[PDB]
Amino acid sequence: QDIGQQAQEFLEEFNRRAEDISYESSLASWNYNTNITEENAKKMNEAGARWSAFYDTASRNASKFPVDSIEDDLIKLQIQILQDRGSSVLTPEKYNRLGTVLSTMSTIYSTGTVCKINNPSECLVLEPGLDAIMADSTDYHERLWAWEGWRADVGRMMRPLYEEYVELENEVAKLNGYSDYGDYWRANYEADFPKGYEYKRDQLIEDVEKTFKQIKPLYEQLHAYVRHQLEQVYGPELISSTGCLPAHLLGDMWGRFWTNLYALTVPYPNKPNIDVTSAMVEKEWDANKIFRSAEAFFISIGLDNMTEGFWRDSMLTEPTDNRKVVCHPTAWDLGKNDYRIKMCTKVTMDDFLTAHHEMGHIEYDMAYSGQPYLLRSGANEGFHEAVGEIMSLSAATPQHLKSLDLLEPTFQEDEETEINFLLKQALTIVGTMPFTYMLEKWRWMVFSGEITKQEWTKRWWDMKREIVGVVEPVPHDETYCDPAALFHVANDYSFIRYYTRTIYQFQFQEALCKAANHTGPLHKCDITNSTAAGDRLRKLLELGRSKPWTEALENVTGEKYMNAEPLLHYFEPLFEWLKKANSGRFIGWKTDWAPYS
Amino acid sequence: TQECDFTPMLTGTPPPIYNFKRLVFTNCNYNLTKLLSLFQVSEFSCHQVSPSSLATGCYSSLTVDYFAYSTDMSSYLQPGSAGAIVQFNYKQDFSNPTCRVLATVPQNLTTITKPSNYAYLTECYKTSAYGKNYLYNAPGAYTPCLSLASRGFSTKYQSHSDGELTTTGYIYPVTGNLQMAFIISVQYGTDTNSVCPMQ
Ligand SMILES: *[C@@H]1O[C@H](CO)[C@@H](O[C@@H]2O[C@H](CO)[C@@H](O)[C@H](O)[C@H]2NC(C)=O)[C@H](O)[C@H]1NC(C)=O
Ligand SMILES: *[C@@H]1O[C@H](CO)[C@@H](O[C@@H]2O[C@H](CO)[C@@H](O)[C@H](O)[C@H]2NC(C)=O)[C@H](O)[C@H]1NC(C)=O
Ligand SMILES: *[C@@H]1O[C@H](CO)[C@@H](O[C@@H]2O[C@H](CO)[C@@H](O)[C@H](O)[C@H]2NC(C)=O)[C@H](O)[C@H]1NC(C)=O
Ligand SMILES: *[C@@H]1O[C@H](CO)[C@@H](O[C@@H]2O[C@H](CO)[C@@H](O)[C@H](O)[C@H]2NC(C)=O)[C@H](O)[C@H]1NC(C)=O
Ligand SMILES: *[C@@H]1O[C@H](CO)[C@@H](O[C@@H]2O[C@H](CO)[C@@H](O)[C@H](O)[C@H]2NC(C)=O)[C@H](O)[C@H]1NC(C)=O
Ligand SMILES: *[C@@H]1O[C@H](CO)[C@@H](O)[C@H](O)[C@H]1NC(C)=O
Repeated sequence: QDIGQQAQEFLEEFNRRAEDISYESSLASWNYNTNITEENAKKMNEAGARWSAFYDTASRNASKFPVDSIEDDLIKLQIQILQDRGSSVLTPEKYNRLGTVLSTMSTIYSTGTVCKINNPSECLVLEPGLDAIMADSTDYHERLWAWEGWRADVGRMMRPLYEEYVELENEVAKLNGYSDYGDYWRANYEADFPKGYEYKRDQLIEDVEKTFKQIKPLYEQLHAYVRHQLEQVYGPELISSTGCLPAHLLGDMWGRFWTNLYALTVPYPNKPNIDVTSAMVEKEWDANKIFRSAEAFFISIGLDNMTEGFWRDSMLTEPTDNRKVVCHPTAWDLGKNDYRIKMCTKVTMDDFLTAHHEMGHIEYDMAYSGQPYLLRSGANEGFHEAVGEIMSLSAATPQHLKSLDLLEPTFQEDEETEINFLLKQALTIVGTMPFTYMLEKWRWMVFSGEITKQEWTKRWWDMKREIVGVVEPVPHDETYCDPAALFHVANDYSFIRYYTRTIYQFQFQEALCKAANHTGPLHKCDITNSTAAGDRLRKLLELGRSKPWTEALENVTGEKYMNAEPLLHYFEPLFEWLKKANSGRFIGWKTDWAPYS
Repeated sequence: TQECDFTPMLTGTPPPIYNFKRLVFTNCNYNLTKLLSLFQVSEFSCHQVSPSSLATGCYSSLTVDYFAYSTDMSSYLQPGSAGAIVQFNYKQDFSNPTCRVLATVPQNLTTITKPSNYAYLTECYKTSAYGKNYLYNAPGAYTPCLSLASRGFSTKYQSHSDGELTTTGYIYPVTGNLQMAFIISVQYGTDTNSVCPMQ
């Protein structure tokens, strides 16, 4: 019956019936996340357990048409998404074993305490107990106690549980046609569509390693200035001048973001940053003028207005009833034309540069709403947060803030306070690029069998001195599981979608600040009142997953691959300032000195 | 000649915006100051005609549409605001002299009864395997999903599929007094002008 036509019939019936079931299963979650109770907790589960049965029936139906006969494009791009079964390919008892392991690891990570040697009755949880010791303190031994305690308490319990999860998820991803569980995660970046826009799974491994060698003459200048500023605080006997940084002195439990080192490594500590929170609270900005002035931005660059029910259905402030909401900003797309934002807004310049983020999410969600059901997302996993973060880059410049009278009109842009801003940006952006590359490389190598079971703790600290440039303060052996002390490793989350979206939101901004006729440095660009840079952003937002990400990137930028040259064009004055400041210092490190010896 | 009485505008329940009722009058003596004295007029935005010289001209046809419409969403009926109103419910004709009134119906008007909710439509499309095919409105015409939406909406975003087409409603309750909307449009005659005012 001309198998493409049977696939067209099946996809038409699925698109008809899959809209009333996916709206109930999202309204039952909106009615829980803003009104946390027990009856809502029951309704959310009993309405989200019909959608999973319907979707699994759809997947078992769709695993009947062989995709080497369907000669269309959007009727072959949907059968291949519906044939991606997932964990439900296992035997009916190994699935319960996998659920047991994957829930036990999450509970072990969640209920994690460290009890001190002075008073053993006094114990501290991670949030909010240990992430004030490991974010405020400048004491060596206290930070070493917290770091070694968290590692020795949540690594020895998660080492024998991370060795069954590897064996089961190398079977889940082996009964689906992939080679290991690294390929099952890397196959979000695949494309075998029309011509010249083909991307293999195994090109991502070399594209990431090709982009990192461009961001590593700048990280070696950052990790020769941060090291000097730490030497000026802790002392020359604890921190060397040609070795790596010890791991616990990074302003974080895992050393992911270096943002808490800004109190120590600030270039000019007499010139303060711009803060309009006093000017917002002394001009009577409520929690609704923020969202109505973050909409005159999108209507000025050329995008859409919000809907009519968005203003009466959303939760734009924390309620004063007996509702106990969870205060964490999310932007919902519930289904049949309603878009809602949940956020507990207060008057600061941190809920002002989050209204633009959460509105850039639903301005993406409002644009691909003609695409069927499965083709409604970003082109890969890093596209949906790269367009939410090119709005916060232009909603914070000292010209967009000066056009709203949140700044004094006789401003002077204060030459030192652009290096004081670029360093605060760099400690967050370039500080995490070796970490999200090294952790994902270690995971891809232990999933495919390139790192055997007897050398996980050895190869982790062998790679953390060659990539990140961070040494360990305590000798570790093969009973620890130091990677599993992170949230995204214990809760089974992919982690390259934070590396391949710090690269996309400078390829986006270098194109949108070329279309808006901007002559100057890139870190003070402004897509405001510019419809030419909103008519080519709308060519990207319109697609969904109907086009592969290479073509959707060529339509905006002009080059269908990743590139780190716009990141180095953003951090261009900081690099020239750092090369003057690091005059006569050893750029780089030698991986042989250790603080324990 | 005779009276074009506005009795169907002043009785029953005014319908929602998609199912708007039309009251084209001809060959009578009219008095719009009789009509607009009964309401609390909140807007008189006109196009290619003036509100002072509308009430006494001689024309050939006189078209009045009316529906129940809250006056807080008065920025969605304006031209050049491509929302969910002018795309699916009602798109005003502009190639003719027209006006637009938004009233605030008083409680001393006892003959007009009150509905339970305001309502409009958020989408009206035609499903397939390649996605949604939207059916936008034509200027001055009803929506193509009219026979589908005439079953009643009970909750927000309740849809109604029938074969090809698929419409979707949205309701919200009425607070205070009732508010309507009158889209009055005329046409200048060429041979006989029978729509001349009451003097
Ligand atoms: C939060 O959820 C609770 C569920 O326990 C809601 O309580 C019920 O709400 C429905 C909604 O119409 C009422 O019909 C029931 O009579 C309520 N039952 C009880 C025991 O309260 C509660 O209303 C919700 N809160 C909000 C603000 O929506
Ligand atoms: C999966 O395919 C089966 C057919 O093998 C579908 O089952 C039919 O569903 C229709 C619904 O209108 C019934 O009228 C038929 O009697 C069913 N036939 C059988 C043999 O069960 C099923 O609906 C499909 N499911 C999805 C999600 O597409
Ligand atoms: C975007 O455009 C608007 C309108 O052209 C600018 O707002 C005007 O700015 C001038 C500056 O001299 C004021 O005199 C006007 O009163 C403003 N009008 C309004 C309606 O606000 C706005 O400054 C532009 N934004 C940027 C960043 O250039
Ligand atoms: C048209 O309807 C009005 C409704 O009030 C009639 O009443 C006159 O309205 C004007 C409005 O400014 C007043 O100045 C007059 O005092 C009103 N007159 C009376 C007797 O109430 C008006 O008479 C009607 N027009 C005709 C020609 O009958
Ligand atoms: C988005 O909403 C704004 C509401 O402020 C719309 O702006 C109005 O546009 C009309 C068009 O002629 C003007 O007559 C109004 O004066 C504008 N309002 C204000 C307060 O100035 C805007 O048109 C809407 N945009 C879209 C695409 O719907
Ligand atoms: C209706 O009119 C009478 C007399 O003019 C007045 O007393 C009464 O208050 C009016 N009703 C309302 C609701 O204002």
